[PDB]
Amino acid sequence: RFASVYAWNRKRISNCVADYSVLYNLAPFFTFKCYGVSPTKLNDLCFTN
Amino acid sequence: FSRLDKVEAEVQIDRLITGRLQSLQTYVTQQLIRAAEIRASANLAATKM
Repeated sequence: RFASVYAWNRKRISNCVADYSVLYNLAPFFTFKCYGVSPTKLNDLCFTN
Repeated sequence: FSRLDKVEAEVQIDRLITGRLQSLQTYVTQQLIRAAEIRASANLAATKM
């Protein structure tokens, strides 16, 4: 179950490897929109937090 | 380049190419003006010699 929009959840993802490709193959989640990075680059970066 | 895609990254680079090339055009103009003032002094030094 998800949060109500005023009670919205927030979780630290840390000290792990993050893969977009395996999610997209899993995904009925048929949308995307990025704002400071290209979608085509998300698998090649690394992130602070 | 480690963050955007070629069809939208190039607008960020194009501003920087402009601004950096503009800064060289400032430097080369300022050097041409100072160099004319040093010449004016070299032709004076040559006249005193």
